[PDB]
Amino acid sequence: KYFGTDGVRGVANQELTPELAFKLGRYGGYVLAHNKGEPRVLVGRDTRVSGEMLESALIAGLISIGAEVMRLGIISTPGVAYLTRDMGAELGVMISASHNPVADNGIKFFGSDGFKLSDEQENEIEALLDQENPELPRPVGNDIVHYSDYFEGAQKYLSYLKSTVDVNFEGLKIALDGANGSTSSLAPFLFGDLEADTETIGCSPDGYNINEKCGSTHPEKLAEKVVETESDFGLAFDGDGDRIIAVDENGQIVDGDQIMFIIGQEMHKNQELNNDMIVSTVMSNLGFYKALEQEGIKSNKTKVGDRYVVEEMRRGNYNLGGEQSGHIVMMDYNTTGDGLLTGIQLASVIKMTGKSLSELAGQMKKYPQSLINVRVTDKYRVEENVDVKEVMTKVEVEMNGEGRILVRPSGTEPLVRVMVEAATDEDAERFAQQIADVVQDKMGLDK
Amino acid sequence: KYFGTDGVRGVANQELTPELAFKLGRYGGYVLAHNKGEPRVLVGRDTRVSGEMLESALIAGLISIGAEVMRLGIISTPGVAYLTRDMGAELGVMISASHNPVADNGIKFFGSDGFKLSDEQENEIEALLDQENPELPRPVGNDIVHYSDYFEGAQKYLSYLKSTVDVNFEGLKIALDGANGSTSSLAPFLFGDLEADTETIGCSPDGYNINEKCGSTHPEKLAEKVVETESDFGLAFDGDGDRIIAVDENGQIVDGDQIMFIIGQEMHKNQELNNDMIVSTVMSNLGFYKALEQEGIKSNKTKVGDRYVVEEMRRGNYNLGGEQSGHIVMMDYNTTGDGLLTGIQLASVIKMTGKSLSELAGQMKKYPQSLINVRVTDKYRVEENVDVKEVMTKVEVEMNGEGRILVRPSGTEPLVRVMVEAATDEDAERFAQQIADVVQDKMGLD
Repeated sequence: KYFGTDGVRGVANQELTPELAFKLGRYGGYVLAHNKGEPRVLVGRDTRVSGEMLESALIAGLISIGAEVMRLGIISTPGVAYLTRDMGAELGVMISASHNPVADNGIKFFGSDGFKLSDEQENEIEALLDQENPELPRPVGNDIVHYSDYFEGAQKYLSYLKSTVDVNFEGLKIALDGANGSTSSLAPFLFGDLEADTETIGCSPDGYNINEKCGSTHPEKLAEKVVETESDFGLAFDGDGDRIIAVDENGQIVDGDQIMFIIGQEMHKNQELNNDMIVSTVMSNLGFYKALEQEGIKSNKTKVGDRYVVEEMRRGNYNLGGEQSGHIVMMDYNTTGDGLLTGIQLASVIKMTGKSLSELAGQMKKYPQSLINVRVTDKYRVEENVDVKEVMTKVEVEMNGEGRILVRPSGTEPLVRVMVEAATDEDAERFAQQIADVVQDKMGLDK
Repeated sequence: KYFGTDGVRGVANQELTPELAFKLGRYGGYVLAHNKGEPRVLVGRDTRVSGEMLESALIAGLISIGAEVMRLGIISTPGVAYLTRDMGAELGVMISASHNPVADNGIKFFGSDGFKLSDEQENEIEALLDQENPELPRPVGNDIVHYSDYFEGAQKYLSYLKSTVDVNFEGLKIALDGANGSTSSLAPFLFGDLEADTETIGCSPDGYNINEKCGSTHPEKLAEKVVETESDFGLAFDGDGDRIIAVDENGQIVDGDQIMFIIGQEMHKNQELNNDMIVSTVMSNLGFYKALEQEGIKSNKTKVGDRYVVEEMRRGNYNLGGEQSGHIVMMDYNTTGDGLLTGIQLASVIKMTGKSLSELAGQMKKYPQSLINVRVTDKYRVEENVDVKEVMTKVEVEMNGEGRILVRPSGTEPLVRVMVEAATDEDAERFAQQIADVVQDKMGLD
């Protein structure tokens, strides 16, 4: 299967080749081009050098079927999602591998509604990939259209982001890390235009340095800068700009759960939070759930992955959801995780309250976590297994209520993931080992 | 066999697909550009839509191989050839189909020396196209290079063209037809910068109007303009600007043969002509050859085609050669047929003498041409046939000096081309039909 969890990803020029990018543009176009005359498609990318070669290969595929291609250049993945629906386009494509290093690259698609592709269409694309020679339209002469360069899209996206906040950031000092990625050209202008004084790092891309000791994945240098410049707070983005991780005034790190809590707290007070609930994955820390209970906010847990958070939010029409990693979705403004949008909305809360990030983030304490992997036969049996159930109960019994345990299998791998959250590092490691031991003896294929 | 007479030509997205353009960039790049670590290749195109689509596919092939691509945008084919030599670039690529209509497009390659590919280089590329899975370099990470835009090149090409002339064009009013091609943005500036007054048509390309009722192939619209604007003369260009056709004061057409004669005449007296000779194809009219006898110029005849003209020019190092179609090569300045260069050099001769085109064109008379194609059973028996030999032999005797018949079979298709050039139309058809009648009786179809 070419399509993975989040589009088609591989190492650029061997696993993900220009020939594949051409096929994805031609086939992906036709699947999305059987429903409109003279299809309009927009394509964006991040700062990887391999994006230039893949884009030209992809654009050739889109043109070869008759589409009107609109090159956005360097833009964040949410920018593609927003522009696609706002311009009424049939499809949007983002070329990026997010946090992965420069060698890797990927191709992501967006529908006319700003959402990821439907699986029936994803499979139809793959069915065309299976055919050695599929007959397809071959427009000639006047039937081919001129593509256009839509340099306006980046600022049109930025102006929309500016519209969401209702106050400027004067009096705030903010440090930004663009991860040498698509945000490098967007975050300095966006916050600078809102009157915030800015200190920047990771905003000098060269085509090979994306996500190199910078970004949401590596926030240390940012925390170093925030303390050095005595800034009020700092924000770190990833290569394609769908995730954000924050740093407070003292250099402590604020994860997605805390950011989700701060923003959901303010939405709750203003009664803009839909159904007084926040969607999230179970991987979020226990302290996050208890803080939501204190604030009277119902919590909904879903399986790990962007697919399921957004899936759940659409089903019930919830306006806020996200993951601990920093991938946070605000339905009222965008249809996918947007680090830039989440960043300004966080800064808005800091401006209105007159507080600091450490105080707003300090509202919830994160319990220590211990994680263990056990290579088992058949992953469904684990929680049906009697011995596994009983030790979990004992562990559950021993913690009066101060902690929780999670036993989940990973779809990518053939092993189970033992997650324990407890009051103390030593407790968390101990309950995890007790549970992992029981699984290892009775479920360890790879004993 | 993908390669034709002038590179790979076909209808864009049907005969030649972006998939093919990708392979030509990937395979052609490896074969022709790899004697340096990060080869530098230059890419240009004309105004046709699909030039955008084929370019992106080609550039992907070049990058996937490790090349440093430098886009030139819209430029004439000689511009690519000239720039490739001046920049020390490993290879140059031009995306165009020349005079052909908008639907067609093509890919032509240039070596570091500014010359088209050798048949050996042509053969090697086709072998890679045939291989099911050839293992070629696949650079990853830092190994891939950034492509770049060299739009500055177009003005450097124009400044170089200005350098070739030693005098201005003040006092001249010139009409230009750009064929909605690459010359559309270059010829008005080039002649205007030389102080000539300009009236232009066919300089409004929209991607679908190239070579549409204008250009070297269609000079009727320009000749109309020359008379109406009361201009001294007019110049017509093709889609990719490797050909030139001129129009006199009265609207008559001046072909490549006459343009070659005018330019070679001035070179000869000034002794700029190397070995006092001009290279040309057999397709050239006899009046061109007779005028060369009146002057002190020798002449070499070669097989039809751009390649063979320049090939002969390199072997003996002659500086002037061309075709009747308007594809003319000036070795001292460029390595391929350049319509813009020839346009300046033609006008340059006019200003120095102070004469007009009609007087310069009248130096040679064009004998009327009659062309007939006959379906045959085969051609390799047609030259041997006695009845054909007998009518042709009778023809050689009847015209002691009246002209010449040329009989040339096509390997491509099973017909014989019967061409006769004679003093009067009435003579030629007496020879053209008589010969074609004899050929028709013997082969083709019972």
